[PDB]
Amino acid sequence: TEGRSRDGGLRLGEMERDCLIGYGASMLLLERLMISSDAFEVDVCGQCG
Amino acid sequence: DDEEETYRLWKIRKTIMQLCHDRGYLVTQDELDQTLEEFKAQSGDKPSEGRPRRTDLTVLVAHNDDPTDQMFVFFPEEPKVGIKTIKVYCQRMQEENITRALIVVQQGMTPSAKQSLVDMAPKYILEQFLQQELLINITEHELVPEHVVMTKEEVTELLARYKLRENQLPRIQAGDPVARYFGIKRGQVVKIIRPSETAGRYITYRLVQ
Amino acid sequence: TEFFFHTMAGREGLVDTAVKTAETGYMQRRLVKSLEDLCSQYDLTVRSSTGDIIQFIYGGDGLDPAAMEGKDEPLEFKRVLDNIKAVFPCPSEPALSKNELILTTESIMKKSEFLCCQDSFLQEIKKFIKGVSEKIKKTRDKYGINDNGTTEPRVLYQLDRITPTQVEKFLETCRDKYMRAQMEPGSAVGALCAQSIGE
Amino acid sequence: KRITTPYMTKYERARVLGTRALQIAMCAPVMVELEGETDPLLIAMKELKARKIPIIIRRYLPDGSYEDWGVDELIITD
Amino acid sequence: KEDLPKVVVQGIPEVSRAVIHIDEQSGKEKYKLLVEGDNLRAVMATHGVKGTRTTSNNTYEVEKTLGIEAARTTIINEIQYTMVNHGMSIDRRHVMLLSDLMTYKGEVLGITRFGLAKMKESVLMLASFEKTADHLFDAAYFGQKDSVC
Ligand SMILES: [Zn+2]
Repeated sequence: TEGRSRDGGLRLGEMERDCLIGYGASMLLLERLMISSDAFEVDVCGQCG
Repeated sequence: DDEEETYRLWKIRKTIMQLCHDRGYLVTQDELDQTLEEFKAQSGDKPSEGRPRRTDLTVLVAHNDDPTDQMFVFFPEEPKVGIKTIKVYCQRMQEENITRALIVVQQGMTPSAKQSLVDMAPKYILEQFLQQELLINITEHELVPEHVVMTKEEVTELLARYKLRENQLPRIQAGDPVARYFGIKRGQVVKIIRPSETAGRYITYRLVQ
Repeated sequence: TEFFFHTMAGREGLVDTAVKTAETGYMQRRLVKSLEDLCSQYDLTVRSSTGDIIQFIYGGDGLDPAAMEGKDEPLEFKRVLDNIKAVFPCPSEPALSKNELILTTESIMKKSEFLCCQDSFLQEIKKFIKGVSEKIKKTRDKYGINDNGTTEPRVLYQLDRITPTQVEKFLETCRDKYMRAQMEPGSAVGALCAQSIGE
Repeated sequence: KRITTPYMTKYERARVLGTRALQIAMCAPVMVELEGETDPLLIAMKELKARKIPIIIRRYLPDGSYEDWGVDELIITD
Repeated sequence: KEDLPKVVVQGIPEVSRAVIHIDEQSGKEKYKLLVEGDNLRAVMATHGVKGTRTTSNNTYEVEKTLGIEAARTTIINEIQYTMVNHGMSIDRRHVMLLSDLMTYKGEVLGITRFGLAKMKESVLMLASFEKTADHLFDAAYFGQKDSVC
């Protein structure tokens, strides 16, 4: 959620997604942005796409 | 009159002939070391002789490998060259059976003539210029390095080394001055010899489009 | 009057701070958004996501700026030679003349491990050692210092004292440093370039 | 014959230590002896210094070829 | 009658002004010419000028007159010259890279929404940057596939 008034934690804007690439780390970026934050699972059909 | 104009004619002869020499076609040093005054001795005068054919050349056979390949050099005196003049020089080229023709015009080209200069004859090439461009040779400038055209075997060696496909190289375009300077047909590679802050020459290869 | 003029200048200085950073931000975003992809590979070329070459060799030399001790240069041989001199002040070894210097270095550089090095670097160290040889010649000449090692004022030999062990140590450490200044394959050169241009 | 550099890069150090830490966190076999250690990553750095790690990096060139190097066999440094 | 006085009679139509800059250093206390105008070809059309030693600050001018290689060197030169002119240091490798990127396509492609379209191919990074809906609809029109690369 948004911020302290409503329990939102922190925001990690674009300008830190840039420094993560700068260092070149990949598993850190992947974790921090999709594992920890909002990971989810979906289902697809290969035949139709 | 027009002392500058006479000097310009001298200098265009100088530069065009140096270019053709660098391209490998028949030229000799005694011709290269000609002087403006010697050129005056050869030619008449700007008012007395004019723009037409007085000291131009077509001796430029492919002395490099096979003189049968040759260039015309034409100096159309009209400021604007029209399609009919294109026909005149087309029949000149066809009659002489010469494969190439370097054309220089004073004040440019008509749209029909401009259009024709891309479709006149697939067998023939009639590279076009104006006197202004030829007043200097771009190769002499500081801001450009030397180049070489590479033969298919050398290209094969390079692409084998790094295991590329020619489309993966850097690009150069046919319209670039140096490209026209050497008449490089598209689908080729030239080596670039970049200077450096140290003796180490930077070498790199670039594909023409 | 002066107070008002001075405050007029102060606010003028103040007002640019945020605007300059706005323009800096729209440098940063649009740059890195275009240049972040470029990566440096194990063959040392720089290739796009489509795999097409951009630079045949990164940086013309394959060396990370993070290693340059000199002005965009990996070494300062004066400093290195002084450092090695200090740590190993062996008194037993003899002094060497220009001839000894050149023959000693030639005896060593011909080793293959050096031949694995960039030729340019080898030639440059050759020039450095040649220059120091010329200077030591100058010194011994100005004091006619006998190479036989027999003159009474032993101090005269301390002037430009160097020893073959020192030569070996200096050359090997130079090789070590040069080798460890290379860029490592996998590094994201584009992002670092973008931030370097932006900051 | 192998062409790539004989040193290990920063990134290889990072990923090998990371993956071996993940493994060691689970009940995978361990070789270096431990002085009351409790954290996976410390076990990882101990082994790496000991050159005990059971991993081979398969470097990839852009054209699909590859090399292999033994972690015990690369040049390592602090 | 009011129009005729404006007509050009002599000189370069495209030139605005020039000046003979003069120097005093011990190496040479001599003079040098500085020009403002946007036809580099024109000035070298003259006798007297050492045309082989000319230079135009404009990138497009050099590209037009000398070719892409001169344009590339001028880009690196100008970035570095402006930066030191202020007083910054920046390792030359970074700026060398950035120089080549702009010109690998056989043409100087600036960092712009137009340059980006002419330089990248994948869809999402276009859609993320600018002109999103236009790119999206045109992509659906073309039926473009897109790899996750
Ligand atoms: Zn389905």
